[PDB]
Amino acid sequence: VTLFVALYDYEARTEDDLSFHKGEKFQILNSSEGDWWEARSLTTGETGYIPSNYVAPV
Amino acid sequence: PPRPLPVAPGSSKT
Repeated sequence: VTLFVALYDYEARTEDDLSFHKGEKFQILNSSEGDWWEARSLTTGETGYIPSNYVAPV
Repeated sequence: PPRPLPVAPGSSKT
């Protein structure tokens, strides 16, 4: 079990990062690389890389 | 390079 929510919003300025607002659920699949992990949008379904400091455990 | 990391909204401002 590893569900993290976005504590803040973010506008993906690239085709790699993602876009969402506080309250959006995210599935952190890999969080070992730099400070950016790859989460999967449970709503849209597209995966991307978001700031790890912008998400926290349920 | 060093991940940018959008600094949260200042020190919890507003």
